[PDB]
Amino acid sequence: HLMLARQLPLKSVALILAGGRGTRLKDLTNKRAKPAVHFGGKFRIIDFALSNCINSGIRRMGVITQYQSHTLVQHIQRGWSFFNEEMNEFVDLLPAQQRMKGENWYRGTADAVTQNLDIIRRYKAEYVVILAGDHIYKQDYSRMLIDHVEKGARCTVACMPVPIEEASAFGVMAVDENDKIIEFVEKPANPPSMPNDPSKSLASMGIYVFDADYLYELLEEDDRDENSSHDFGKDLIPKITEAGLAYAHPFPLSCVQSDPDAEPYWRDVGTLEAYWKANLDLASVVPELDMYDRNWPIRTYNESLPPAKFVQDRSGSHGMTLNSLVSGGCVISGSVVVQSVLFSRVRVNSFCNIDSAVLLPEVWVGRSCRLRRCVIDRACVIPEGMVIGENAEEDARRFYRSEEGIVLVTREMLRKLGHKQE
Amino acid sequence: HLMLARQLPLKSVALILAGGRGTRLKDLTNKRAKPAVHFGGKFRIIDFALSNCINSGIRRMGVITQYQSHTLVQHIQRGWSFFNEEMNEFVDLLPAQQRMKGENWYRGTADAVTQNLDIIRRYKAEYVVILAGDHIYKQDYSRMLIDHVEKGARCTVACMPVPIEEASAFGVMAVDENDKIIEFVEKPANPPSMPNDPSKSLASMGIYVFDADYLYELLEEDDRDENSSHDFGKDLIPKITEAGLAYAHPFPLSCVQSDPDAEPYWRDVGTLEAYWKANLDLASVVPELDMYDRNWPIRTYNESLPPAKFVQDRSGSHGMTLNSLVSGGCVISGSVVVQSVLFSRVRVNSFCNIDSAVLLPEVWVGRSCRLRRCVIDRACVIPEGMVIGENAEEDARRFYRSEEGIVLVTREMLRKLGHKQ
Amino acid sequence: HLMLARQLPLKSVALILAGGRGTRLKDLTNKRAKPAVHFGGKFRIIDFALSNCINSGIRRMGVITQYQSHTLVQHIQRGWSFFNEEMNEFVDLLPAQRGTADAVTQNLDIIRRYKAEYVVILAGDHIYKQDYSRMLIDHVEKGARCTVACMPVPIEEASAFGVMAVDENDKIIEFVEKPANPPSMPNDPSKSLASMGIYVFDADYLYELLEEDDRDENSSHDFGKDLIPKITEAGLAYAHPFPLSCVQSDPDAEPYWRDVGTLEAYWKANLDLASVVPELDMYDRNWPIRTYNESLPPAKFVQDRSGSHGMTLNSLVSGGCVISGSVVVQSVLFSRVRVNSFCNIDSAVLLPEVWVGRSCRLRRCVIDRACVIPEGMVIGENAEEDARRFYRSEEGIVLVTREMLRKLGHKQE
Amino acid sequence: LMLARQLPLKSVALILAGGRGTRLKDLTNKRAKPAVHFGGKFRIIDFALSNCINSGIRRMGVITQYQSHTLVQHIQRGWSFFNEEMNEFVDLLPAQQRMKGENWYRGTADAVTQNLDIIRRYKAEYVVILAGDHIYKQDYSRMLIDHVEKGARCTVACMPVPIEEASAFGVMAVDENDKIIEFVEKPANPPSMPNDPSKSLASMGIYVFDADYLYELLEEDDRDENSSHDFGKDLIPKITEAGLAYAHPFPLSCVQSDPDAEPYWRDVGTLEAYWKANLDLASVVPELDMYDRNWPIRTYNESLPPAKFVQDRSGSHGMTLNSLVSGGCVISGSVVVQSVLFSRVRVNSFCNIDSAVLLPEVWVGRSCRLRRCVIDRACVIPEGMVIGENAEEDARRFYRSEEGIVLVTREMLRKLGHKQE
Ligand SMILES: Nc1ncnc2c1ncn2[C@@H]1O[C@H](COP(=O)(O)O)[C@@H](O)[C@H]1O
Ligand SMILES: Nc1ncnc2c1ncn2[C@@H]1O[C@H](COP(=O)(O)O)[C@@H](O)[C@H]1O
Ligand SMILES: Nc1ncnc2c1ncn2[C@@H]1O[C@H](COP(=O)(O)O)[C@@H](O)[C@H]1O
Ligand SMILES: Nc1ncnc2c1ncn2[C@@H]1O[C@H](COP(=O)(O)O)[C@@H](O)[C@H]1O
Ligand SMILES: OC[C@H]1O[C@@](CO)(O[C@H]2O[C@H](CO)[C@@H](O)[C@H](O)[C@H]2O)[C@@H](O)[C@@H]1O
Repeated sequence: HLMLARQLPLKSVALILAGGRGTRLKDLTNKRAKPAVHFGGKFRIIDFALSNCINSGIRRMGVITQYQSHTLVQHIQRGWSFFNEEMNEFVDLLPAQQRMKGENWYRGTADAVTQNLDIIRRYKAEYVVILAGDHIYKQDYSRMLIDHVEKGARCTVACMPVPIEEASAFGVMAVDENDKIIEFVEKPANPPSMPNDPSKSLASMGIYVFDADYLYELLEEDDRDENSSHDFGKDLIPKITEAGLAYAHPFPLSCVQSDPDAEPYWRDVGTLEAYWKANLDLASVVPELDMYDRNWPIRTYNESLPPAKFVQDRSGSHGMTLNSLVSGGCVISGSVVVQSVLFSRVRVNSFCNIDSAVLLPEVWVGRSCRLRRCVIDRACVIPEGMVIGENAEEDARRFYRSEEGIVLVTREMLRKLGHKQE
Repeated sequence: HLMLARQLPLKSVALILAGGRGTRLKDLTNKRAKPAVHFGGKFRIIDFALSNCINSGIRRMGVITQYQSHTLVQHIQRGWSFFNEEMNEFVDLLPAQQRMKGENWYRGTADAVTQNLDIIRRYKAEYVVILAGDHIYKQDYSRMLIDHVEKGARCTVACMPVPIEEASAFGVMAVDENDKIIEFVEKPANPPSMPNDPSKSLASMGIYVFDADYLYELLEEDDRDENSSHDFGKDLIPKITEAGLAYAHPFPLSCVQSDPDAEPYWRDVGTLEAYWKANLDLASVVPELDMYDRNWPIRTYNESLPPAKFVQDRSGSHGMTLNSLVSGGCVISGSVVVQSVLFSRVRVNSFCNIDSAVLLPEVWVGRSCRLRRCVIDRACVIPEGMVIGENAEEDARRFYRSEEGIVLVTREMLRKLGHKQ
Repeated sequence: HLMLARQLPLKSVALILAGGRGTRLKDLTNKRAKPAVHFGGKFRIIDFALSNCINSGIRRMGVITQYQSHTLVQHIQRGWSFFNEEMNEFVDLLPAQRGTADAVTQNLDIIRRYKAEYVVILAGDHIYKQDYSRMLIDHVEKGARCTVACMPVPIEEASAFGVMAVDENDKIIEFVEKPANPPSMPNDPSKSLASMGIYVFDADYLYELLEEDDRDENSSHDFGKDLIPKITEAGLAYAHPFPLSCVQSDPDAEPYWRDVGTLEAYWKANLDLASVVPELDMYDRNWPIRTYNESLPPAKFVQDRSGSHGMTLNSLVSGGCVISGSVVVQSVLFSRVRVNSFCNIDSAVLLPEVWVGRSCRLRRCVIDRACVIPEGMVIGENAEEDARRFYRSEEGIVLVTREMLRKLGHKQE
Repeated sequence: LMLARQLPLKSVALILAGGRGTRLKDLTNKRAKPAVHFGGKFRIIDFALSNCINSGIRRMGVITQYQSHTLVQHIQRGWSFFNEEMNEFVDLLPAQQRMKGENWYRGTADAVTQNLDIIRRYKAEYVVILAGDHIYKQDYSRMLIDHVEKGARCTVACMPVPIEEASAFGVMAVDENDKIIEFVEKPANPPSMPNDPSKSLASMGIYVFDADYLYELLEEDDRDENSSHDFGKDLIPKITEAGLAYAHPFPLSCVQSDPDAEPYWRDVGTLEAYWKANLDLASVVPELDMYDRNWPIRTYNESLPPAKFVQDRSGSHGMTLNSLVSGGCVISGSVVVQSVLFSRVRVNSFCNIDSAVLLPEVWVGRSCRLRRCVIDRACVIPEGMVIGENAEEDARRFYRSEEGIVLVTREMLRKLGHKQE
């Protein structure tokens, strides 16, 4: 009658690291934090980490923000503020400030947790689950908690093989036959390859399980360390590995997926192309990421919208759709929409051709537009007859064009070109 | 009198009569009350009266149910239970029992209010707004409250000209130069015409404003009256008219509409054909009912659904859509959808042709189906290759077929034909 | 396998039988169902079964209602309507119009669509804390088709319960419903092994069992009288000792469970919360009880008409109360209770909105909703006078309602 | 006709809930002033927000001019029940404290200017500017009517204050039409009111603006090299010079039960004033009526056990005189007089508490005596400690005001060697 599998999440608290400032998504995060980035027609990226907590039995969450992110706070307020504190459940907004240890010496990810240590101790959790709020994945944290307790570990790090050519952006580790971490290097310019596979490196997913009291001591010591950068990957994980108290958790043990024969899904959405790719996956016939799984639902802000409306064009002609998502509030006049994802309240006027495009909420596409392989940002007013995705040189002049050929259009770019955004 | 326009809704309580069976809707109301009938891809009919209350400043509502309406109670529970009683706001579920006065003498709508009189008196309301919960319309009751007080009336009846050929279903009235009601007949077989116009009759909309303490007295007397059918239209309104204390409120004074040049919108959704018509109106290019007006929004249960998904069919071909509404959770594989309204989580498989059809939530349409001029009820599993709307006699044998040719399909009908549900 | 303890509640649905009339509660249930009976200064009885479900991981609940259900439905609407169905959680209001099993059978179409693997049947008119997830594990490990939670009870009151006999494997061997001559437990004649009205069912097995019962013209359609004996004869029923799953702070204490059948038991259970060390711990954050969080002003104590202070001894005073001096002893005051000057209130339960006039003395009594006690009235000191004006139980507990006071000529407006 | 009801619907309220300060001493070391506990169960910002709701203004922007953890959490818990589709919300609008010089602070108007993009999209016709750190009841809809009837571009709520305290306020002079003729912000020598030298006509920091006019004014002010970007110091005098500013006497819209009483308004600037305003609610006849159902104050509805009174260790009863005891409290015997105990306050045996304000989660040890003091959140008072009886000893251990009111925090106790966990 052992109940440990059910008791561990109740004794745990999840801490979601929700963003230090960055700019790898370019203008896409100019006016919004990365965890607040739109995804899947109706979600924001942070919804996945939070929904993973709820579905894993962890109903106490702390979302740590490193600056005043308006749209992230509003999203938490409107879609993640339904809890009753008397039932041992909450979503706390924990403000961190970016602190410097020197003129150009930044304090790290661990410092954001250290600043809020007084509030976190009062949670009286036995286990602390540290999460990155800017990744898209489904994982059962209760299974990782079970693995963490079974191994007698003080710190357990979720791990996953990644292509070695992209491993320099990750913490890379080496483990023994017991999944105990033997070596750990943070963002190596020369990433060690996995034994028996030089094409891959064993990478850290930024997902940790901690003994609570051990984490408090470690942060107290780290805060007083004059040599530390106060970063989980750069400072804390190597130190725990050296003490022999750190273990690895292979992601397939806890990744939640409908098709058991498939590869484990995990997207860090680092580049504009990866973001564009991850959204369009949901529009394909067989998406890699299953969002119709009632057994692991993703919670978000339930926006009240009119049903998607399709009307004849100015010539009275019908519209055509091929492998596309049309969110609520959209109004499409004829046109051709193919391999695309349209967020809420998107207006597509007559005689349009939209192919492999991601249109964020409130986008207004004027008459006779052709958009290909692009991302149209919030509330853009595309002027009539505009063509995007057909002339590489012209696209790069007007907007942002990635090396792979993916175009990003914002209100500021269009206004710069003389197209009114009212 | 400075702040009266704002104070009146705060001193008012709305009673929504939601016991309607709507038998003329046939199997559509076999397992649900008429106020719980689906509409507009994402609403139920009762949402309009309740949203009208909220937008009018009347945040205290009593929904009277004349039996055990499970799905009506659940809808109120899901989408209309967000109120905080300490802020002088609530939506109360007030159960009434259907009572008989004789062998086949049914007590009326007023009896349902009388049964709950103890609870209603405790509201301490100064004005009571009586509403029908089975109609679709937008109205600002605060304008009617101002009109009611300025006229010094004890009872104010919202009225609107209707075609005389349909006026026998309504209470018909005649008014003087001051909007005071002079004559009133309830559901006349030969409806009196308006003096200005023999093509129209001045009809009652079943929407009343009452002086609260006057309403209580009237119901107490009516409960003891051995000659009364205990009905608002058949009994109470004629009595108030005879006393000279009843006044009329022209609907255009308070009807909310985007286009001021248009005709006032009001649908009683009495027949299957009218219900089918009112739904498809929203799919047209310029709908008569504007559901995109942010200035008078309609509140409902905000169901969490995946975005509407369109995928290629088995042959890898695209889909076509013409003047149609596709709600969230739907997944459409190719096919042709024209002049149709699809509610939530409707599944349309490959090679389908759907024309002038209303598909209620969770309908599963199999491969190679053709549906025309029909209403498909909740959770129907249409078997592969089924054709509807092309053979009039065949449709009438399998399902219900309206006089004008509109077909209604339910789970029970398909189960009788041997199609597993 | 290793995740079974967590996955069983997610595959379960709880059905709360909340049509209870509570005949032995007299006027206390004249205008309200027994699950809607006030308790603990701020709760309704049904809150415990529902809170037990939430704390057990069972977030899908069906509340079956029937008699005098207005105040019960409103309570569910106010305090138990915060769920988001997309996260596989709800509290359904299932109206029933023949015994307890018939109410479940009537709603069988809706319940099947829950697609539950296990069904937990609960009585919504009892006060207790239980972890149903532990009972679910025991149900699966025993391979049972039906598991019945059991507890030893004094044999002199065992005729009100279903009594059972079990073997060495907790398999139910004999079962009799409400026996006039209750069999005693082996090795203890002072006690009988009683059923708590709490069952765990294999879902598909329960549906079949209800289908057969509906077609049985000889059945009374009752869980205890009809279904449990049938399962016992087939050898498919098992017993679950309540201490396995009973939730309690003090591990040395006796398992807490109250059916509050009589006015005296209801009065007793309320005053227990006012004692120094209550048997029922309502300060345990590890098993909290959810209810309607009513917005109330903080309890206000003011000087009496003579400018004197007030005295309190082992009492609970809910929000919105305003007490003018007076003496309140061993009492429980619900929300918005007004106690005027020069009053003496001892061993009394005052339900919400009670107005106590000046110079009143109330002892060993329960005053019902919104009663307006006139000035100088004395209750609990003259037995015969109490019995003439109000209801007086055999043990001497007095029940006062607004209707009784109105009959005596005391205005209730 | 319907103007009285339409004006709040066309308005948006901006609550200024930021601005660092230290007039409350350690009381605001770890919380913003709008987040300061009050009345046993409220935070100060609840009044402005409740005034908006009760005035018909359901769209609110709370500007937080820095990172106030406990203020955001309170909004998240008690003011996040809105449905945006029904034209209602409480927005958290982040402002940062901006400098114009080495010690030249940009003012309250700058915080509104920073969020001008978000505010314009509200598409409001009128903007109501509110201070989120004051305690008062006011019907903003009455002030909106007065603003429109006077044809004003800006209307300033005003009231007479004692001239010896008027230097902390904006002081104004008005003509016979309540038009503002002279305005000076925080004068060292405040002008007296005509016909009463004991009083000055003061600004309450409550403004009604024509929305587009305010946006123009803020655009110009953001580009003004001479402006401190403050409503009182910069904007109001500028509008006054143009002759477009009007005054609104507070009694026109102040909400109060007793019509014969003086208008209630507290800025709670000092520890003594804060202590005073709390204890007023514990008196026999409080100046501020918190039992008025017609103007309820909304807050975080925290789930708490009923206030529990138990015998002390010697089995003796407890005594209470003119006190408020919030939910979750557990008092063991003891004597509680003229005090206000917030939620979850634990008072052990043999205690004497007089004229004291005990904030949430305070644990008072055995045999303690507290007088004329405010004990902050979660203080663990050690056994036998005495406060409020020795002025010199009190000033050494804690903070002691001029008037003799003592403030105790967890840090002060831990500094004295008394464990706080
Ligand atoms: N309809 C809109 N028009 C212009 N700006 C907007 C609109 N909606 C949001 N924004 C702003 O654009 C940025 C992106 O916000 P969001 O899409 O909510 O993450 C934020 O600064 C928003 O305030
Ligand atoms: N998916 C479904 N399958 C079968 N019956 C259903 C389904 N959804 C609802 N019902 C039943 O249909 C009746 C009315 O449904 P509705 O008003 O659409 O909720 C009720 O008896 C429901 O229990
Ligand atoms: N203040 C009140 N005055 C009179 N009757 C009431 C009051 N509050 C509730 N009731 C009624 O008393 C009965 C039982 O109330 P309750 O305590 O809510 O279960 C129901 O019929 C209620 O409608
Ligand atoms: N129980 C507690 N013990 C210690 N500090 C607390 C406690 N509750 C809140 N605080 C802190 O006290 C400060 C102000 O609290 P409050 O404004 O009451 O939420 C914040 O820094 C809180 O984190
Ligand atoms: O995950 C968010 C963010 O954290 C950083 C460090 O700032 O990297 C962390 O997470 C990585 C996986 O996402 C780990 O591999 C790494 O060890 C850890 O420091 C950023 O690189 C990343 O975007």
